[PDB]
Amino acid sequence: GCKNLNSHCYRQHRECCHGLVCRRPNYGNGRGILWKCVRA
Repeated sequence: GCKNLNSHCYRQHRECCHGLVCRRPNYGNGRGILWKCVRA
């Protein structure tokens, strides 16, 4: 099943549900550049 919103995903693939896209957050912290499925 497709991943939901804010789903921990890599910039490599993109198994996000229809409407979402794998993109990095605006600002979080130093170590921890994890991409999440955002509402495109």
